[PDB]
Amino acid sequence: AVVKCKPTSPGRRHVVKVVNPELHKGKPFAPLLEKNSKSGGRNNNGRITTRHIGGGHKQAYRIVDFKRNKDGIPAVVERLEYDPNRSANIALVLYKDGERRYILAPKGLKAGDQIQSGVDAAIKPGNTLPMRNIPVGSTVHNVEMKPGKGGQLARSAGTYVQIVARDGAYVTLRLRSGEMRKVEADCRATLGEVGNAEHMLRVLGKAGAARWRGVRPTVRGTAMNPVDHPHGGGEGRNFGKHPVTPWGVQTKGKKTRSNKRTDKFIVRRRS
Amino acid sequence: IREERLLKVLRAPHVSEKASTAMEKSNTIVLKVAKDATKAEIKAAVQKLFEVEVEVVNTLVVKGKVKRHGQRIGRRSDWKKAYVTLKEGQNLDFV
Amino acid sequence: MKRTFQPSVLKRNRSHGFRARMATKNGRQVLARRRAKGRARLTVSK
RNA sequence: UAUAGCUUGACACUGAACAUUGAUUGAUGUUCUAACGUUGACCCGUAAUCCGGGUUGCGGACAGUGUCUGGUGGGUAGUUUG
RNA sequence: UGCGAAUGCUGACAUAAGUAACGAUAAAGCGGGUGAAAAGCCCGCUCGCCGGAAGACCAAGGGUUCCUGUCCAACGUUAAUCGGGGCAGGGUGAGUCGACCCCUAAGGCGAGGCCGAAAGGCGUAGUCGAUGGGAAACAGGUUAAUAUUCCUGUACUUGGUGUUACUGCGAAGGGGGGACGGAGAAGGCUAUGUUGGCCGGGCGACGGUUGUCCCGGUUUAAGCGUGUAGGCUGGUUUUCCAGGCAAAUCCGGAAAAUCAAGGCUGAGGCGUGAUGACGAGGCGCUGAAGCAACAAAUGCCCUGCUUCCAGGAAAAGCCUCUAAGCAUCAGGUAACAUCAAAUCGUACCCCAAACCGACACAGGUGGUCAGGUAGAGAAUACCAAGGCGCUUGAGAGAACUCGGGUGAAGGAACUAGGCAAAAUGGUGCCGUAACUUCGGGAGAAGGCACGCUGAUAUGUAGGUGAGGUCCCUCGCGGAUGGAGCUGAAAUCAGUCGAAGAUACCAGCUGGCUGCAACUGUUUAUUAAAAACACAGCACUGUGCAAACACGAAAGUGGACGUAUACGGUGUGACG
Ligand SMILES: [Mg+2]
Ligand SMILES: [Mg+2]
Ligand SMILES: [Mg+2]
Ligand SMILES: [Mg+2]
Ligand SMILES: [Mg+2]
Ligand SMILES: [Mg+2]
Ligand SMILES: [Mg+2]
Ligand SMILES: [Mg+2]
Ligand SMILES: [Mg+2]
Ligand SMILES: [Mg+2]
Ligand SMILES: [Mg+2]
Ligand SMILES: [Mg+2]
Ligand SMILES: [Mg+2]
Ligand SMILES: [Mg+2]
Ligand SMILES: [Mg+2]
Ligand SMILES: [Mg+2]
Ligand SMILES: [Mg+2]
Ligand SMILES: [Mg+2]
Ligand SMILES: [Mg+2]
Ligand SMILES: [Mg+2]
Ligand SMILES: [Mg+2]
Ligand SMILES: [Mg+2]
Ligand SMILES: [Mg+2]
Ligand SMILES: [Mg+2]
Ligand SMILES: [Mg+2]
Ligand SMILES: [Mg+2]
Ligand SMILES: [Mg+2]
Ligand SMILES: [Mg+2]
Ligand SMILES: [Mg+2]
Ligand SMILES: [Mg+2]
Ligand SMILES: [Mg+2]
Ligand SMILES: [Mg+2]
Ligand SMILES: [Mg+2]
Ligand SMILES: [Mg+2]
Ligand SMILES: [Mg+2]
Ligand SMILES: [Mg+2]
Ligand SMILES: [Mg+2]
Ligand SMILES: [Mg+2]
Ligand SMILES: [Mg+2]
Ligand SMILES: [Mg+2]
Ligand SMILES: [Mg+2]
Ligand SMILES: [Mg+2]
Ligand SMILES: [Mg+2]
Ligand SMILES: [Mg+2]
Ligand SMILES: [Mg+2]
Ligand SMILES: [Mg+2]
Ligand SMILES: [Mg+2]
Ligand SMILES: [Mg+2]
Ligand SMILES: [Mg+2]
Ligand SMILES: [Mg+2]
Ligand SMILES: [Mg+2]
Ligand SMILES: [Mg+2]
Ligand SMILES: [Mg+2]
Ligand SMILES: [Mg+2]
Ligand SMILES: [Mg+2]
Ligand SMILES: [Mg+2]
Ligand SMILES: [Mg+2]
Ligand SMILES: [Mg+2]
Ligand SMILES: [Mg+2]
Ligand SMILES: [Mg+2]
Ligand SMILES: [Mg+2]
Ligand SMILES: [Mg+2]
Ligand SMILES: [Mg+2]
Ligand SMILES: [Mg+2]
Ligand SMILES: [Mg+2]
Ligand SMILES: [Mg+2]
Ligand SMILES: [Mg+2]
Ligand SMILES: [Mg+2]
Ligand SMILES: [Mg+2]
Ligand SMILES: [Mg+2]
Ligand SMILES: [Mg+2]
Ligand SMILES: [Mg+2]
Ligand SMILES: [Mg+2]
Ligand SMILES: [Mg+2]
Ligand SMILES: [Mg+2]
Ligand SMILES: [Mg+2]
Ligand SMILES: [Mg+2]
Ligand SMILES: [Mg+2]
Ligand SMILES: [Mg+2]
Ligand SMILES: [Mg+2]
Ligand SMILES: [Mg+2]
Ligand SMILES: [Mg+2]
Ligand SMILES: [Mg+2]
Ligand SMILES: [Mg+2]
Ligand SMILES: [Mg+2]
Ligand SMILES: [Mg+2]
Ligand SMILES: [Mg+2]
Ligand SMILES: [Mg+2]
Ligand SMILES: [Mg+2]
Ligand SMILES: [Mg+2]
Ligand SMILES: [Mg+2]
Ligand SMILES: [Mg+2]
Ligand SMILES: [Mg+2]
Ligand SMILES: [Mg+2]
Ligand SMILES: [Mg+2]
Ligand SMILES: [Mg+2]
Ligand SMILES: [Mg+2]
Ligand SMILES: [Mg+2]
Repeated sequence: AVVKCKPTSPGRRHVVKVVNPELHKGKPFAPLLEKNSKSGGRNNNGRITTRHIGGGHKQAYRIVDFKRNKDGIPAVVERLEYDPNRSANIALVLYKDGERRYILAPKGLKAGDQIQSGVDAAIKPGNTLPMRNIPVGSTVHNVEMKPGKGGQLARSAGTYVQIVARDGAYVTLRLRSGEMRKVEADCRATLGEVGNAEHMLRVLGKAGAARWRGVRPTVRGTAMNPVDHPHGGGEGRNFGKHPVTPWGVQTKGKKTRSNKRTDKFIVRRRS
Repeated sequence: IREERLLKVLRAPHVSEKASTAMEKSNTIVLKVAKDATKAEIKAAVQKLFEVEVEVVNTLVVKGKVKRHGQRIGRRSDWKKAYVTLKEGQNLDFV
Repeated sequence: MKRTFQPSVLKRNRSHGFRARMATKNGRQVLARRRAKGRARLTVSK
């Protein structure tokens, strides 16, 4: 649910958090977590390849099942849990043979629900099956791009894709960014949408809230010196130049996509 | 242990006030041994040469002090000190 | 106040030790240059 | 005045068959696999999320790389500014 | 090959000049000893300082500075008989402490491999890598210097081998455990302290002090046994499915039979340890008391419980299940007996004269212990244990400088400016405006009482809580019961001083207004701000082999993320 804090202190005034009472409390499933060490925006060389990363709370990695290859085996939702790695919540499901796994909790799926995945599965939220068997116009999520690679599209909270057409071996999808993309019909997907759609209504309220998530302060290039940023410094507040990234490339409207390998799979660009 | 090895582990009996006090109160003799001599071979060499029944052996490595002989400064070599504890019914043989 | 030299033997040996010099090629060249000059102490190893 | 990067075309890796078409030779488009890609699946080395080989699938003469080349290029460099 | 210059280079020597200074204003005085010589050394009595330290002990760092004897050449900001100085000798004792060793984090290296003019870069399998996880000891005594190491007593852990009685053992594999966040709080405790009792000694240089008086002590560990406050968790049985790559008797799922319990963990308490040790004192010998109540930790139960979002290591040790293989064999189990536990460090300084600062330097330096009286308090004041008087002193008592105290009348008239000073300052109760984002403003502003004595009440409200009585397997049990101890606050009456928040400690307040919403960051060493950041907003690029960034490339971050995400840019809460 959505709730606004009380303006007791200056930090809690604009805080707007989302508390889900149906989420499990306590330690997650033991034989599904992995060690996840923070990087800080630094590659193998040690340099900062991505700025504004570093710090934040410690997080254990929850192994989430994106392929859903366990076909022809019914599974029951045991409980919805919290995942710090992604913006969507996860659900611990139990299989008929006694196997537990993590899956992206779709919108509406509660504990005790029956989910199945396969060519012979049924059309209901949470069930996985090849997109060639999914009716056109339906809303799916966790869609694959290759037949057997795992879910990559529509994985964030509240995201989903619609099957707009199916012609032969390819299925045209409308992505959450407004793109129409051709995908092989043999690729799989999951019916419904991703839960936690109220995730976007949250407000941090203070810089400390952002510092907990591993986000460092962003210094405006205009406030730097000429040797630091192309926007450089000056006597007072002077810009006098076209906005560009801190490497010389013109931002604010300049397209940066250059990929002739996947143009045949893109029907219409976003807008 | 090699008989030729036990002959070289012992260096000299350590004379001192603490050693003499331990000898007549704790029944323990203080001996200069090789720097690489272990407690087992020290006990074996003592029982073989001194003909005394050894109870337990305690050792410690003494660090060498810095001195000056004339105008040159030197560093004395290190040496291990063994506290050989003989049995209550055993006395020491000097040869 | 706090000066620039904070003596630590572990950091000293990992930075300037003999094995650290021998690990890299420039370290071996430094050791060769020191042997050529006749240095009584090649590295910081004690 | 140059140059990294980005980007355009030509030649090589780089093939086949057909239709339209500009002049025996080019361009366009549609199919195919055998070059090539695969940060899709499985098996083996192998009690290994590296790597190599095999099968299969998807792309496919595209992408990408090399030489030449037009544009852009204070991102970088050397300089001038009596 | 010729020197007077080059703020020329090197060495020696003048000048200032016998001048500044002799390094925290915590402080010294005297008697004796030694000595050539004593303010500085030792001994003795007084005085002052610290005492969440200027005490005690570790890890780093140093390496002999540790103890003893001897010397005062040089060093010590003075002298020196003294020293962290010179010289010689002595001193560091471990199955239980740490290293070492087993296992891993970040990270490093890296057989093959990929990439790259070369040198080399990345990286798989592996191997290193603590600041983390893994077996085990305590009390007293002893040296000039070591002790949890040596002695006494009393313990504990691990492994090898041999014998006896039973027995399916076996991993480079599967499962469990290891195993983990912040904040809050109270239930029981303990360390510890106060008092009472008991024991030993005293009857006070000056008015009283045989008593309700004074002084000191009144200690005892590890381990073993018992298994309590509390915490977690239903147990046993059988049939089945096969998810854990193979198997599984293990974990996972299902179904029924059953019993209202079972198991795990767990401080503290008591017995033993201990007829011992220690023990004030008395004569190397002996050595009495050695109990109770209350108060109470930030330490333990507690890796607990509650709650919250930011969702909070790994692996090994350990337990458990089997594959290959071995079936009077091996191996495992239980008992006993022996053997082994190697090597390295151990001295000393660690709020410092010994480490980092060129110094015997008013600086810095991680961790553990934490007494009494007041106090909320680890603040503060005075003290205990313990450690110190800070390595130049003696005189006088000018200007002037430094750090303070007081000050008539006035009270900011000073000055760029109330700079600095002066002033407020606590608890409890009453009371409190504009405005407001309804939370604040606010401790607004302002006011009243505060000491001691007696009574209520020979100590009340409250807390703790003994003996006895009753009940039940019979106990570290329940009810009762209230002795004893402990113990605020309030009122009334009285009383003393100029003053009772009496010392130290301890907000100055209000009004208008610019800037930035706020908490925060910033030019280490002249600028802490209106500057940066920030939550929020908008634009923009990116469909994943993403954009983008570091890399000749491989490769890596983005991200083990997927448009409710990521990057860049500008603005900067909110209306
Ligand atoms: Mg794990
Ligand atoms: Mg990462
Ligand atoms: Mg950013
Ligand atoms: Mg993450
Ligand atoms: Mg910014
Ligand atoms: Mg921002
Ligand atoms: Mg600037
Ligand atoms: Mg500037
Ligand atoms: Mg520029
Ligand atoms: Mg301007
Ligand atoms: Mg202008
Ligand atoms: Mg011993
Ligand atoms: Mg030793
Ligand atoms: Mg030598
Ligand atoms: Mg591969
Ligand atoms: Mg230029
Ligand atoms: Mg030039
Ligand atoms: Mg001359
Ligand atoms: Mg001249
Ligand atoms: Mg001059
Ligand atoms: Mg003068
Ligand atoms: Mg003068
Ligand atoms: Mg003077
Ligand atoms: Mg002085
Ligand atoms: Mg001075
Ligand atoms: Mg005399
Ligand atoms: Mg005297
Ligand atoms: Mg003095
Ligand atoms: Mg004295
Ligand atoms: Mg204090
Ligand atoms: Mg000490
Ligand atoms: Mg050391
Ligand atoms: Mg030194
Ligand atoms: Mg040492
Ligand atoms: Mg010395
Ligand atoms: Mg000394
Ligand atoms: Mg003299
Ligand atoms: Mg002198
Ligand atoms: Mg001496
Ligand atoms: Mg000395
Ligand atoms: Mg140990
Ligand atoms: Mg590693
Ligand atoms: Mg490497
Ligand atoms: Mg190699
Ligand atoms: Mg290792
Ligand atoms: Mg460690
Ligand atoms: Mg000592
Ligand atoms: Mg395991
Ligand atoms: Mg676990
Ligand atoms: Mg841990
Ligand atoms: Mg906590
Ligand atoms: Mg107690
Ligand atoms: Mg008496
Ligand atoms: Mg009298
Ligand atoms: Mg008394
Ligand atoms: Mg079961
Ligand atoms: Mg918790
Ligand atoms: Mg959350
Ligand atoms: Mg078998
Ligand atoms: Mg020691
Ligand atoms: Mg010591
Ligand atoms: Mg300290
Ligand atoms: Mg100091
Ligand atoms: Mg020093
Ligand atoms: Mg001094
Ligand atoms: Mg000092
Ligand atoms: Mg105190
Ligand atoms: Mg008190
Ligand atoms: Mg006070
Ligand atoms: Mg004091
Ligand atoms: Mg004292
Ligand atoms: Mg001291
Ligand atoms: Mg002084
Ligand atoms: Mg004066
Ligand atoms: Mg003055
Ligand atoms: Mg004054
Ligand atoms: Mg006046
Ligand atoms: Mg006056
Ligand atoms: Mg006035
Ligand atoms: Mg005024
Ligand atoms: Mg004026
Ligand atoms: Mg004036
Ligand atoms: Mg002032
Ligand atoms: Mg004042
Ligand atoms: Mg007030
Ligand atoms: Mg006010
Ligand atoms: Mg009590
Ligand atoms: Mg009066
Ligand atoms: Mg103040
Ligand atoms: Mg103005
Ligand atoms: Mg501000
Ligand atoms: Mg501030
Ligand atoms: Mg500054
Ligand atoms: Mg700034
Ligand atoms: Mg690449
Ligand atoms: Mg990558
Ligand atoms: Mg701005
Ligand atoms: Mg503004």
